[PDB]
Amino acid sequence: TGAGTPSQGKKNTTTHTKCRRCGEKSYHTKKKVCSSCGFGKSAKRRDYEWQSKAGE
Amino acid sequence: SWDVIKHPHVTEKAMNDMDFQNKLQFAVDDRASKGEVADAVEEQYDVTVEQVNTQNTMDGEKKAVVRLSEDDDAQEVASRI
Amino acid sequence: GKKSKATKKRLAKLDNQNSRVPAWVMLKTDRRNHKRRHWRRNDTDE
Amino acid sequence: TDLSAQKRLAADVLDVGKNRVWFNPERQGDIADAITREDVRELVDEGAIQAKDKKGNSRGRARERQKKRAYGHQKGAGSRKGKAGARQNSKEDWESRIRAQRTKLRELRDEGTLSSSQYRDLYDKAGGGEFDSVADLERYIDA
Amino acid sequence: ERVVTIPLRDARAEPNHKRADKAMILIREHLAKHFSVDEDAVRLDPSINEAAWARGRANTPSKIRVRAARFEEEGEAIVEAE
RNA sequence: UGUCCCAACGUUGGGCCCGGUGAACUGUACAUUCCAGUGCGGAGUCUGGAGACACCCAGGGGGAAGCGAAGACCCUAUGGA
RNA sequence: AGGGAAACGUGAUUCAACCUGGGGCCCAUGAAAAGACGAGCAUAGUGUCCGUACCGAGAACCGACACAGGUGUCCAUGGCGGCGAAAGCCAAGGCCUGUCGGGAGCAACCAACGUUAGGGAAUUCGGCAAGUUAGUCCCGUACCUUCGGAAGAAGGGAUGCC
RNA sequence: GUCGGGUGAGAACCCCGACGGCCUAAUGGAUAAGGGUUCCUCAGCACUGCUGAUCAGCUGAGGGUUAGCCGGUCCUAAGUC
RNA sequence: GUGGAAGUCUGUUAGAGUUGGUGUCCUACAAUACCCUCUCGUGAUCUAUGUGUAGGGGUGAAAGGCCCAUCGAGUCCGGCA
RNA sequence: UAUGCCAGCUGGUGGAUUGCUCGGCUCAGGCGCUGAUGAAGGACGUGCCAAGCUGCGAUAAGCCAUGGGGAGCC
Ligand SMILES: [Cl-]
Ligand SMILES: [Cl-]
Ligand SMILES: [Mg+2]
Ligand SMILES: [Mg+2]
Ligand SMILES: [Mg+2]
Ligand SMILES: [Mg+2]
Ligand SMILES: [Mg+2]
Ligand SMILES: [Mg+2]
Ligand SMILES: [Mg+2]
Ligand SMILES: [Mg+2]
Ligand SMILES: [Mg+2]
Ligand SMILES: [Mg+2]
Ligand SMILES: [Mg+2]
Ligand SMILES: [Mg+2]
Ligand SMILES: [Mg+2]
Ligand code: NA
Ligand code: NA
Ligand code: NA
Ligand code: NA
Ligand code: NA
Ligand code: NA
Ligand code: NA
Ligand code: NA
Ligand code: NA
Ligand code: NA
Ligand code: NA
Ligand SMILES: [Sr+2]
Ligand SMILES: [Sr+2]
Ligand SMILES: [Sr+2]
Ligand SMILES: [Sr+2]
Ligand SMILES: [Sr+2]
Ligand SMILES: [Sr+2]
Ligand SMILES: [Sr+2]
Ligand SMILES: [Sr+2]
Ligand SMILES: [Sr+2]
Ligand SMILES: [Sr+2]
Ligand SMILES: [Sr+2]
Ligand SMILES: [Sr+2]
Ligand SMILES: [Sr+2]
Ligand SMILES: [Sr+2]
Ligand SMILES: [Sr+2]
Ligand SMILES: [Sr+2]
Ligand SMILES: [Sr+2]
Ligand SMILES: [Sr+2]
Ligand SMILES: [Sr+2]
Ligand SMILES: [Sr+2]
Ligand SMILES: [Sr+2]
Ligand SMILES: [Sr+2]
Ligand SMILES: [Sr+2]
Ligand SMILES: [Sr+2]
Ligand SMILES: [Sr+2]
Ligand SMILES: [Sr+2]
Ligand SMILES: [Sr+2]
Ligand SMILES: [Sr+2]
Ligand SMILES: [Sr+2]
Repeated sequence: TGAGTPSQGKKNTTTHTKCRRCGEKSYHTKKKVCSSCGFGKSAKRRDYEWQSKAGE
Repeated sequence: SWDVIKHPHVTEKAMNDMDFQNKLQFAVDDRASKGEVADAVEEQYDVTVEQVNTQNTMDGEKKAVVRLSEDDDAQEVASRI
Repeated sequence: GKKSKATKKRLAKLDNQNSRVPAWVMLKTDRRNHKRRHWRRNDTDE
Repeated sequence: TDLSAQKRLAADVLDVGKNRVWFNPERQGDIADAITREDVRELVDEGAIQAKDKKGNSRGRARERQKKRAYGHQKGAGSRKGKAGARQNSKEDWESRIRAQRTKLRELRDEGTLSSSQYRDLYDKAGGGEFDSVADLERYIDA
Repeated sequence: ERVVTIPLRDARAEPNHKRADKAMILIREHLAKHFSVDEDAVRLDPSINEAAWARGRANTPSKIRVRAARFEEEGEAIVEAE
């Protein structure tokens, strides 16, 4: 069984969903953690300086 | 403060329920319960509500099918608005 | 699947948005729903 | 005219598969105006819409074969496909036989014909596979 | 109006599983020619259809007696079995 | 026992002609070539001859050191893992 | 009551479901909790909230596609057949959308495939490819063996219909 | 698939009948996930559809999902916070 | 004779797999497909859903295999021009 | 003279060029905290007809008062 097309058919699991806090479809319904805003992980909002060029 | 009755839901299927089963249909606030719909309807058109069925529609609203008692005539009620 | 009340509200909103720009808006602006979606060609969120 | 919706209502009102409903070729116009199920029932009573009969496979040729075989024919080596034990379950056969031999021995005993002592001796022999059949058992009892 | 016998031996040129079809064509071409009319004007009565398809799509009769009538302003033909 | 001697005939789908639909690869330029030679020694394009009226259809692929991929081999780099 | 145009059966066999027992196995031991029973009867009232369409696939899902791929469950008792949930044929039911057609006895060439005289592996690295054999019953069965097996060894015969 | 016919400005492929076929653990019936209105009706054919199209999963406009006793909801499992 | 054991045999039962054709395909139906042949099919079996293990770390009946078409060290953005 | 070569003409295709600027970019000065009295952000609503943006919040492109403003406005 190939890793390509044939294995794409088994994908019918729901993981990332609309997030209650930020509105993005990044709330992982299995981990109960938003990969976009950190909801479920931290009270503070997920943020990182590498999300932009260093001197900006 | 949100009100219970939004407006009469008027469609072919609604008219039938009104002519054949003495039922009135309304678009109502989706936070309303069957009981709150019965009470609201009785106090707006002065009638007796026997049963209320509900459905959260694909229009984001709640539809209620209110059956009046045999003393009240759906057709006549609906016709005065 | 099984939709929750909220999911259903969001789906309904998406259905509503998925409509034509009223004809009068054309005249008034003297001459496109850029968000027109198709159930098959597109994929909604959640 | 396009009558496929009417075909679906008809199959439901006549309670049959759509493939079995028949629409009179000369009434496409009237059937075409049929909107409601009542419009369909109406046309049905008029005979404009009818349900074609369903088929059942004839079992005649089968029955004749069933008779030859019940009579012992058409079962020569050339007609067998399954292994012997598959044509007759051996354990099943033994159950049939041994039960028949025990019912026999039990009747002879209540009927006083066998002392519980001769009965015991024959019972243990049957259970030990001494007799091929009932007749074989009787032949043995007759010394 | 007259009775004619159509030879369908040329259906053998078409693949075996579709001879019935080719036959129905040969019939129309034969009548069109012998009755001096356009093929589009030749009308084949279902009786002829059922005759050619009798043994399925692969087994056509080698010939077929056909009764055909000719008439009208534009010129047409109407045919059926016998 | 058609693997072979040694191939034949037949079947179905294509192929071919017609209606409709309708891409891609590839393209420095010129280009009807062939035989020799020459040239960075492996030329349709240079030299000498030979041949060569234009266009189109079908074909199997000799050549364009054919197209596809900045050689996985080899070496080199005060390269990487 | 309902349903059927009508009749609106009666017995039997084999018996999925479901019920209840007996036996055997483990250097393997085959969940838990809420709840229920234990603990009667009448009448009345209450029983809110969320889901409910449709597809479920050679066009509704994932694979950029109306993709020959991938994708769980139950229908496992429809008829003949036969050991069979096998093949083949046929019902109930579904379909002509594994969706471009028209024409040429329709050439070469290619993909699948049928039939080939005599020779019979000479072909090839190699029997690759194809073929040969075949189901069931009876007879019969070597070396070797860890005594289980080898074994369907091999070899021989039979096979329908009435 | 074929012969007739229906509708339409227009019909090989939209519909009716007949004849001829295909599917039998599936090409039938009910569904899980997932999709999200694709479901039904009317009116359409510029777009989408391996050709055409009067058809449609396409376009326009409306409509459609009703529960004490079917799921959720309650319990706890590996395990998570 | 009974009994009915077996990482037991035959078997396109369901289901799992893939020896050969170095067949078809190779701008594909498909960025791993199609057909025939072949292997397993009561168990160290197959399978659905849930759940756990995370990047010099997992997982591995060990092939440097697998960890979302990529693995002798994933992916994303940043260091970074 | 067909197939055809080079250049131009008329008409297309295409959107270069020239002109234009509701947007950018950089500099300078000023100013500078918000939130449990629930912020920032998001969701879903809200219009006669209303999909998008903007506004607003079941009092929903808006309600009240004071001053400005003015014969138009939505
Ligand atoms: Cl027992
Ligand atoms: Cl449910
Ligand atoms: Mg409900
Ligand atoms: Mg709509
Ligand atoms: Mg036994
Ligand atoms: Mg045929
Ligand atoms: Mg290089
Ligand atoms: Mg090397
Ligand atoms: Mg190094
Ligand atoms: Mg298709
Ligand atoms: Mg020969
Ligand atoms: Mg040799
Ligand atoms: Mg071989
Ligand atoms: Mg229509
Ligand atoms: Mg699992
Ligand atoms: Na409303
Ligand atoms: Na979608
Ligand atoms: Na051959
Ligand atoms: Na060549
Ligand atoms: Na059977
Ligand atoms: Na078609
Ligand atoms: Na024994
Ligand atoms: Na294989
Ligand atoms: Na790493
Ligand atoms: Na400031
Ligand atoms: Na708007
Ligand atoms: Sr494997
Ligand atoms: Sr596959
Ligand atoms: Sr899955
Ligand atoms: Sr946490
Ligand atoms: Sr941060
Ligand atoms: Sr609606
Ligand atoms: Sr898709
Ligand atoms: Sr020259
Ligand atoms: Sr060629
Ligand atoms: Sr029994
Ligand atoms: Sr349903
Ligand atoms: Sr289904
Ligand atoms: Sr499939
Ligand atoms: Sr049938
Ligand atoms: Sr089509
Ligand atoms: Sr022959
Ligand atoms: Sr040899
Ligand atoms: Sr040799
Ligand atoms: Sr033999
Ligand atoms: Sr047109
Ligand atoms: Sr439809
Ligand atoms: Sr086994
Ligand atoms: Sr190989
Ligand atoms: Sr082969
Ligand atoms: Sr390949
Ligand atoms: Sr096996
Ligand atoms: Sr078994
Ligand atoms: Sr990978
Ligand atoms: Sr960088």
